[PDB]
Amino acid sequence: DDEEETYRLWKIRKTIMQLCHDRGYLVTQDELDQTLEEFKAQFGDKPSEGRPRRTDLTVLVAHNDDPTDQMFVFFPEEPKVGIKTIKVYCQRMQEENITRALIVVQQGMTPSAKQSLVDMAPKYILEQFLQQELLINITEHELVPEHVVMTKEEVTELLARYKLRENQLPRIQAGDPVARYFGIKRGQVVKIIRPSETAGRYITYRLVQ
Amino acid sequence: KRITTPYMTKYERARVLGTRALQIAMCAPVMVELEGETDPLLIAMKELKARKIPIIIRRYLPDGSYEDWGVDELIISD
Amino acid sequence: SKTYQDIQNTIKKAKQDVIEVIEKAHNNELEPTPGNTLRQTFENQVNRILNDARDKTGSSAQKSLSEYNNFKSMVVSGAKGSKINISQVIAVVGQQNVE
Amino acid sequence: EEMASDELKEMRKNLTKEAIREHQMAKTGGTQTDLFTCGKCKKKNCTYTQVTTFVVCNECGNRWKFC
Amino acid sequence: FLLGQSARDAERAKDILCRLEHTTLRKVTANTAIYYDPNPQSTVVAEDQEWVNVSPWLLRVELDRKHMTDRKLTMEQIAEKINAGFGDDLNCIFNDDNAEKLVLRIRIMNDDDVFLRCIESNMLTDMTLQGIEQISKVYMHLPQTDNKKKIIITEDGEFKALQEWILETDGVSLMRVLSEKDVDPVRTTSNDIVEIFTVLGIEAVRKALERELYHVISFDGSYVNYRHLALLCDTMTCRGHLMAITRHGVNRQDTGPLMKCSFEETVDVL
Amino acid sequence: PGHINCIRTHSTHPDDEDSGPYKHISPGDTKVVVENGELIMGILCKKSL
Amino acid sequence: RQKLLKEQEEKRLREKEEQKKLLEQRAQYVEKTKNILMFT
Amino acid sequence: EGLIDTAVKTAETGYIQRRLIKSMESVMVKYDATVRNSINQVVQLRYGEDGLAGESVEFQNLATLKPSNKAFEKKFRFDYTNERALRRTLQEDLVKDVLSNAHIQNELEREFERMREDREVLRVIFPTGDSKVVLPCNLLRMIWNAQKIFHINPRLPSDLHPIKVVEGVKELSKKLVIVNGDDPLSRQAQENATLLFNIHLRSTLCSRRMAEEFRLSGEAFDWLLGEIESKFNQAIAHPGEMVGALAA
Repeated sequence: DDEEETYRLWKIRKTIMQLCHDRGYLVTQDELDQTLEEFKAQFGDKPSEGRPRRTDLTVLVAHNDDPTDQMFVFFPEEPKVGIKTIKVYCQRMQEENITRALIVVQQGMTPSAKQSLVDMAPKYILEQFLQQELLINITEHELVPEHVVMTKEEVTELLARYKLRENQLPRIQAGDPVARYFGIKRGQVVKIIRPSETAGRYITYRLVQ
Repeated sequence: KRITTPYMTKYERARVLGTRALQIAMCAPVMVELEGETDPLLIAMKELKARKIPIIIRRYLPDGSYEDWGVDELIISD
Repeated sequence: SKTYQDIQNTIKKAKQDVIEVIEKAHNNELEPTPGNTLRQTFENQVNRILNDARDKTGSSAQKSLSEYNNFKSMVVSGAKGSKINISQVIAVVGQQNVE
Repeated sequence: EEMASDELKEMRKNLTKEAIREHQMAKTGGTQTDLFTCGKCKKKNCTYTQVTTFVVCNECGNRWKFC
Repeated sequence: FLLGQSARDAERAKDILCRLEHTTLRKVTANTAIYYDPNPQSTVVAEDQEWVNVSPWLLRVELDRKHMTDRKLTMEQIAEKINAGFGDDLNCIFNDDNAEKLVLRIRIMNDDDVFLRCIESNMLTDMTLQGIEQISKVYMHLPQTDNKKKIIITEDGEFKALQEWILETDGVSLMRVLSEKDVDPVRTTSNDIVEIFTVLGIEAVRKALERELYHVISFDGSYVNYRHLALLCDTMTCRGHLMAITRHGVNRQDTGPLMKCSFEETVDVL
Repeated sequence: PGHINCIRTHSTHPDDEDSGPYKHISPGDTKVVVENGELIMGILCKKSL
Repeated sequence: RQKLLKEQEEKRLREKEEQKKLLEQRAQYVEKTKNILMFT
Repeated sequence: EGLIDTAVKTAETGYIQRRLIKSMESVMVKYDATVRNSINQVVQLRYGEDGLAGESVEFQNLATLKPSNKAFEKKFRFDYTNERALRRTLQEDLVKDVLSNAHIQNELEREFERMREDREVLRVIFPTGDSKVVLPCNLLRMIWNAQKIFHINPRLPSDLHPIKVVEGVKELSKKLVIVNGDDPLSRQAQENATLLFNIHLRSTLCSRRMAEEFRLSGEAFDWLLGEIESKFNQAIAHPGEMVGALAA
């Protein structure tokens, strides 16, 4: 389809912008909540073998306090993405000092690709997001509370206050969609804020492990 | 630098009353004048009202530390 | 001895209504209610008619009691009983549903 | 659909309307009255059901019971 | 929960229901008859549709009108889907939307007798003309209580509960439902515990489980203090994954061998 | 005992009574009102006891 | 009244702060569109 | 049919209860005022997200939740311009003080601003306008008892300056502590936990309502504060209580 494909691409782009803004990367207020009319007027609104083709709508964004840290958002055209594509992406990525990235795959990656992704983890962090998972922003859902990624200093302060070992905190696996949305990795605590009906506000903590 | 609650929980009050009554039953000196009663448990209750129990409670914290709280120092609930 | 007349009239009216519904269903006039088939909507209408008749009979029975009555005193006190018990004892038991 | 004849268009519209109606769900029955004030919306419209009398709000939708 | 103007009027909500409801050929087909018509222009049956458009067999899959209008389909998309799903191996000659009979003609171009039977069976059982899987049928009921009515703070201050159309499906997809337009992606829950853990997250699962417990415990008019519900929900969502209260979730925790044997599986854990 | 203060409603309390007049003086002896641990109005039932 | 005036000018300062962020983001976009171009 | 249902229920609910009890058997409230289990794994920083026992909690209502904007202004603002109303409510030796002094006016404006902030918080936490909430101390009952003991006689001008109410409420908001510690995280947690109760206390105890519907005197208000603090202290969850078994 043509119009539906354009709508899906626009929604994916909006979700990616919102995710980048949530993590901490500086983004325009304009592109953060841009409508679809300017999207059509910008690319061309002919995704079916036309101008708005994938790998051309990619965006590179730098962090607020660290302008030297960026992250790409690729859009491979192959429905069943392989290892050659991620290999060439990483090879072209090696020229710059950038380390993080984000892959938007049409369908589920082949299991052979995940091994290569996790292999280059210590040198080039990269994750994947199926397009079907980017058509909605879960952080705005009513059930999902407001998450805050904490820094190591305040995590240590928290652990020292209650005199409680970080192993004793609740657990949350990295496979959690919120965990991948915020990009949190192993050994990192995330603040949770839920509306408490009996105490107004209740803040808890969960360590990723 | 004690951080536990300054109030005596019902569990601690029950256990202190029971232990003190058991001690009086085993011919231990009282710390309060008797008005003509004999049951050790009422003696312990009068004692707790008078705040004269020679027992200090050691509240263990989850980390491992502990705090020594004296019956005559913290406020009694009942 | 008047509440009995009202209850009998209400029961006869309910019987006439359910017979009319059955006749309409037989001659293919009762259209299927949204979300349900023909049998389902027929059964729902019959159950609603019977429940309305039972509630009317119970209300008529309750409004015809006296302050000296013991069932009413014990129900309003809430010690043991309920209005539906008085309705079943005097006015009419109701439908014996299963499953 | 637009190129269809007038009779065919009318039949299609009637079928679509019938399907839209049938897709609906029957509203919950009850005796609607304004004698009970709903605490969740402050309105008076509501419906009651005797079984204990359950109270169902009409506009606000406050659910409660009276014994 | 509908998001767009469809929340108010049912006309723009019926199409939303139809697109969220699984429709296959079996739901729209009325009769299916195979014929060994030798010459495509011969047309053993009397139908004035083939020679205008122009293998010794064809399938005359005539569709129903009432169901097709109820789901609001067109023969163009049906032909496109039936041609793309099976590749460029067949040639479906659809019919105009003016004739009374909604006949079709499926032919194959390039053991072969049963191929038509097999293909007609596997397309009739499941083709997904318009909708998603899992979801069998969808209802349309207005909210009568405050638990489902829309709430918006009015400029005057009063809440003024609004009555808006809401759907009630019979399956579990959530994931493919929230992506659909004219669907509020903020209030559309799923009523399932395991599903939300693969969509929203563990905290959302805790909240949904709390809400479901409160709904099922307060249905009979009883009341249970919220502290107990919260304590249960946290204990079942403490290790990140949904630990089951059964022997397969509590004995997996590193509590101790002496505690596991008490509940169940004594000799195994020992 | 003591000086208890509480307000409760009786089982046979007509709803159309608070809105209209006779709110604080009920013909049907409803609207339980207790002040200084003394029963003043209303008829005691399960709603209050 | 003077306190209201100073609050209003503080809001004006906050608005100028928005202006400087918008100009900085555009001034980095003019450079980043080059990378977006050479990527394809 | 009824008998069969009863029998199968008597067979199933026992197993359900057994599984429920055996999954939360070691959960308890340690002396660190936190809920953990046998493995010392923290489950809740505070019991029930507030740290209060379930025995001393009663249903209440939130007056400042679901007003209209106009009515909320004429019920919690304490208009200090209409001197006639002040003479009717307060005594002559207070109307001049509340008029001439502007510090009192600024303090009352700040109180109303805080009340509006609390109302916005309540609206964003409790959607669908549910006034029925559960809190430890039933402030209406305490106010009624104070009126009936001290013989307030709500017809005569009471002697209770609004500043007295404001300072008393502030001191009481300081006295009721759940998360002990001056640490900024400790203060933040204390504010978060004892949030709804403080909002309700401010909503019930105002400058306008205390001088129009309650008419409490200084001694009555002091007794009210003492009773509230004592009852809240007693309502605290006792450490060492097996909350897992209670919940099961």
